[PDB]
Amino acid sequence: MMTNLETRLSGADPVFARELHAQLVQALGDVKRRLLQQYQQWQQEADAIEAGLNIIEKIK
Amino acid sequence: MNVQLKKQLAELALAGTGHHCHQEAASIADWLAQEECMAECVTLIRLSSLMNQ
Repeated sequence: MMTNLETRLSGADPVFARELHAQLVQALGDVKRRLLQQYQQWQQEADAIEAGLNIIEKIK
Repeated sequence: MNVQLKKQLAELALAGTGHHCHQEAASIADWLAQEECMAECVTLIRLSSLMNQ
């Protein structure tokens, strides 16, 4: 049921965890400045990234 | 963003469906849906979300 990811975010791999979080925000910044039609697509992507950031915290 | 990161978000979404994070998983699912190569991927996430709700 549980993934390998969940166990790497639960404290067993502190470095992995902050690298993943780091790039997820990196990416978020990319699409956010991209958003300054085709906005609903990027906005959809911004939601997805932010969503992942919400889970990583709810399961760390 | 890049495929490797995307797969990490999908796994993250799948993990989320098992932690009462259906809204987050849905947001991820619909974005991945934008791609054709992730069909089944979004399928499972959604099916996992449907079964855990």
